[PDB]
This record gives sequence, structure tokens and C-alpha cells, in this order.
Amino acid sequence: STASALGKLQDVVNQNAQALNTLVKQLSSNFGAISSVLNDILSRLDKVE
Amino acid sequence: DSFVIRGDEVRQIAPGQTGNIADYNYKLPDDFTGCVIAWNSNNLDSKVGG
Repeated sequence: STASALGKLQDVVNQNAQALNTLVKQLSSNFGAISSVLNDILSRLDKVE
Repeated sequence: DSFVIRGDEVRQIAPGQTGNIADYNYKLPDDFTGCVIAWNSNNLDSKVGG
């Protein structure tokens, strides 16, 4: 009946999931680039730049 | 490597350049090492009749 009695394991799983999710989400960041997609910045631009 | 070029295309002679002579006539390597020297030869390489 009583839930929330298993906080440790649930916390561990949530921590792993959050770390993975934010690692995946980091792909969309720009980091000061012009875009977060390689193909478009490759196509719109030229070689030496 | 020596030749003559139209005046405006002078900056096409560089690694990773795109143009007419840069890709149809003479392409430089991207990791080229060395120097490029450009100067005008109007008084000899030009003709009033062309």
C-alpha cells in the first residue's frame, strides 16, 4: 500500500535517466556556433571558415 | 608554379577557394605550405588591341 518506501532505487534510476537525457539534449546547443546541425552549416558555408 | 591571371581573381589563389580558375584550372591543396607572389605586368602582358 504505502509507496515512496523505495526512494533510494527510484532516485538512482532517475539520476541515470536525467544524466542520459541531458547528455542527449546537449546536442541541440549552439556553443557559439551558427547552428546545432552539421549538415546545414556544411552546406550553407564554404571550406576554409 | 608560374602563370598569369585576370586581375580580380587574384584572391582565388588560396586553399579552399571557390571560383572559376580555382576549380576548373588550378586547385591548391587545403594544407598547402609555402608562399604566393602576385604582381602587375600591364606594360608587357597587355595589348591595346588585346
